Amino acid sequence: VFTTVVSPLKNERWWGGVVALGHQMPFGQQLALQDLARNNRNNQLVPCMISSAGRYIWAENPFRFEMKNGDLIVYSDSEKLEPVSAGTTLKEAQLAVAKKHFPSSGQIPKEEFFSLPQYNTWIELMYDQNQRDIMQYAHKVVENGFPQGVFMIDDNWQRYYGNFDFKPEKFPDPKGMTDELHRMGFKVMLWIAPYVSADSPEFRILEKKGYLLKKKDTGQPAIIHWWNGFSACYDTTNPEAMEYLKQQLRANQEKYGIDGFKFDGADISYMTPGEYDFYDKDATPNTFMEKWAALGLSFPYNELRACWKLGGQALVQRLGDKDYSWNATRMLIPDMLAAGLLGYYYTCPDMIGGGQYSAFLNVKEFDEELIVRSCQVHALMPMMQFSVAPWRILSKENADICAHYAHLHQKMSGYILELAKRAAETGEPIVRSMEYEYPHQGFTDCKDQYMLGDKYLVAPMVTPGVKRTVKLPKGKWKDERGQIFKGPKVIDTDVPLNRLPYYEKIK
Amino acid sequence: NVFTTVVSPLKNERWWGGVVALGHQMPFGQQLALQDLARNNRNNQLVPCMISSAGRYIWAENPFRFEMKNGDLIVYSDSEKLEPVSAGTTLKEAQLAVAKKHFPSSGQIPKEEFFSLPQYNTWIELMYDQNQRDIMQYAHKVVENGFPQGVFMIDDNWQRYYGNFDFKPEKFPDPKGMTDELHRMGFKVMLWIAPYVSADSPEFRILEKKGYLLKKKDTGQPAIIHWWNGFSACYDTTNPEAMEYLKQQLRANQEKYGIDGFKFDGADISYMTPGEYDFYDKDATPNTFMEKWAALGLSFPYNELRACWKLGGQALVQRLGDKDYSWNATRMLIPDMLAAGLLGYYYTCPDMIGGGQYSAFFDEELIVRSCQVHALMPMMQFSVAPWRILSKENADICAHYAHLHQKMSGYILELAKRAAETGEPIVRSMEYEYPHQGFTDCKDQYMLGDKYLVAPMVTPGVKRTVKLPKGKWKDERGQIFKGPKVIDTDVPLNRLPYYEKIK
Repeated sequence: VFTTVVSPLKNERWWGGVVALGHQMPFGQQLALQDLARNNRNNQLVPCMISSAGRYIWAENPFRFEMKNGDLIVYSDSEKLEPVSAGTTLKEAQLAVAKKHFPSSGQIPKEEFFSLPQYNTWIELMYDQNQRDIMQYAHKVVENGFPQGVFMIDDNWQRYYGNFDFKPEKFPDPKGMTDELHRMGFKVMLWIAPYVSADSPEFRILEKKGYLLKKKDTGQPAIIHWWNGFSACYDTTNPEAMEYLKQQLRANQEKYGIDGFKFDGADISYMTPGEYDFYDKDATPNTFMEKWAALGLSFPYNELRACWKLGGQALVQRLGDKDYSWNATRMLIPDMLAAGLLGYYYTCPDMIGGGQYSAFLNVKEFDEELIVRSCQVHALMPMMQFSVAPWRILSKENADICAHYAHLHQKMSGYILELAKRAAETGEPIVRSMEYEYPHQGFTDCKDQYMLGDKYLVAPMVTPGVKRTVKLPKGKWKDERGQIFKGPKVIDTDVPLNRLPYYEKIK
Repeated sequence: NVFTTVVSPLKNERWWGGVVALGHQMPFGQQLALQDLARNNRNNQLVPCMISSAGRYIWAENPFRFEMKNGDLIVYSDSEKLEPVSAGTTLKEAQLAVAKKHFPSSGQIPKEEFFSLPQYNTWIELMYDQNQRDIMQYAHKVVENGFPQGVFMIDDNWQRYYGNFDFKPEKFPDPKGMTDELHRMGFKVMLWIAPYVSADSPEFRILEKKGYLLKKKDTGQPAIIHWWNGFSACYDTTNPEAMEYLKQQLRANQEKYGIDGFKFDGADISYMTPGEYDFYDKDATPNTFMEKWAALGLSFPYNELRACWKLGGQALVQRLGDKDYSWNATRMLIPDMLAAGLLGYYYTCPDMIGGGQYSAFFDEELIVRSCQVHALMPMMQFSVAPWRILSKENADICAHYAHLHQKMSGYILELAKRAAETGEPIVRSMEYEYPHQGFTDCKDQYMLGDKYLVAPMVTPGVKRTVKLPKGKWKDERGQIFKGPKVIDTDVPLNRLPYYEKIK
């Protein structure tokens, strides 16, 4: 175990490792041990640590890290690891490691991702994915003046896991439903995973072809316990398995008219390293998680959530579904900022109000502020995902508020699209921490405001009430109202429910 | 302890019992490899019962191991020390003692249409692709080609997936109407089911919540069984509420779709590893589980099963494992069918015709001779389509024999009530009806009741040995004989040899 105690420099704080831990970033002085080989925490992983003092670590292989007594300690069995002086800022260190170790492809996903909101049927239809309600939802989007965008039909549309046809008892005419949504100006995407019903026609076919993931000491297909139950699994190291699976999906796209797929669930968190006979003998569970994600390169409409490396790449990267609570709402920015720093620039900031359906089931009188404040966050991010039906849970007033912010995102999208090409080519995030853009200027822990590009500072409401701190750095700052300021100084502002604070830099 | 019991044979004494799949290797030679009732059912039924031709028997409440070494029957039980019992001096006498004592008959039977009618299984024809269209094509071709109507047993893959008991609607546009249609044509319909549940299915989660799945011990988590179709979670059959629920699962199917009963297939203890599981019943073994999947059939008068432990005397249709397409396998039907009888599974379906393994599908004689065997058994199952694989001539031959079974059914129905009340098999070994008279390994002829001796063709050609015992014997042609003597006969393809006892 090639240990490397990294004592910090002056003021030096550390980011990196698990994208789910963006909210706990930069790291405090005591941090529990993190094993990249075992837990992705229902999110993304990269073997990268970056500091505000212009240093970084990169590993070819997963490792363990922790903070003890201010020190960053790092344990790898495969290699002994050293930091790198690349400048003197967080920004400088991020661009060195990126350009060197996860250079951007020079390409992006579809531009519709950034322009349009995403509407996930998870919170509303849950498992009862059926044509009827999909069209009810799709119309109510329009009727309530929300923009059309990517309609992401979630789990339980397919007959069973491994099958890529619709349940016909739920979809009397899915080809026509797709046309209908296309005429209404939407895009459509389907939820998929490497899991396969273990007793299915498809299972045996794949098992014959050795396309399933195989258990070591048994040569048998590996049966994975995951959030839905136990399934056989596609070996994502097997290229012919992925070749076949690719054509599986294309056939769906012709047959039904689907634009792309949501790739969810290559969690290494379910896998136990070493137990598997991967097709690739130099492959880890991490490799497999990377290979499920790589599959999305072959589809310009794609979104995923589990990933290892694949920094700089044209991959929509969703933040893991979280909870209907303020604490969780506050984690959107910090978690998202990290995603960018660690390669995954194009980022959907999770679902609106919570990606957990059970919170919205059995509900009568909601906390309507949280929904709206949560909306505001998304407005000035690369993408914006809803799931719950504002029109159903909110007041008509509050719905329209959200519908403003959807149109405000859509207004902003020209600039977001611009930034994404700068991300894909330079390797600058779209959404940047304050310490990123303004290093050593006391914005190191600043976890409740961020830069959209290097132009707009955004300090949305992340708590109940109608007041807010804002640290402005040096420069001339015009809020959305139009009122000019200049920093460095720390203003208080009046934030009504239908106010998102953001400040254009005007020289 | 391993409570071992070396059981020396008496004079000339031969032994039956244990595994119904081993009926063909019965009675047992001097060397039989070790047989563990706790582990392998051999794709068929199991009973803790051994019977001898010298009027002796063994019974165990629990599984055991047995084997033949050097003439001796050796017996290994962890739970109990085991000993034989003098019940008369014949095989017949010993069978009726153990039956009346340890698996007495219920006094009831399954539906009478089982015995009257042939069964038509769609596995060989449709296989995995079970669909309304081809079911109706097959059903008509039965009729068109002059074969009789009977129980239409739609086999695996009609259901949306494992655990679900609705049809695939992409295959069944109107399954309720298809049921009526088949009822109007004078058929009955039965559906294939198993305790296996897709491990990732809605139903899996529902059951998982209710603790209705079979639970692994060390994890209290669903037990995931690797079986012939793949890996599935499983219904805990020892959980009575689970089975309560499952019963209503099926009844709902019967109203909704119009189904008369179900084929219960796959409680194999062969898949389970004893001890690893938290059964609901804490006293339960894998064997218990296997018994409880089968007990489920009591609740539906249209039922057929294949995996089972105990449940002797009971109104349960019992099938033989899906055999091979060869003569080798054809020869085992009779002695396997006889072994069912002895062991309490009186009402018995004889495997499939031609082979219950679809991959094999012509040698048209084998099919027709295989048909002839079934003709004079309690039931008769086809699967492969004679009209497709045979000459029209040979099809008609089979169609006669189906009509001959149907003719004979009055007597078979009579015998089933004698079985359900006395505990005498419908189909009886020669040694059963005529003990000590050198019919001990008679494996190519049997008694239908105590009336008709049946010596069907068991090999290619057109000649056949027949041991007649004492008594007056009229063949089907009408020509009278008397034994004990050993006749030859001319058996053309369209001849089933059988001899009525006329005094």
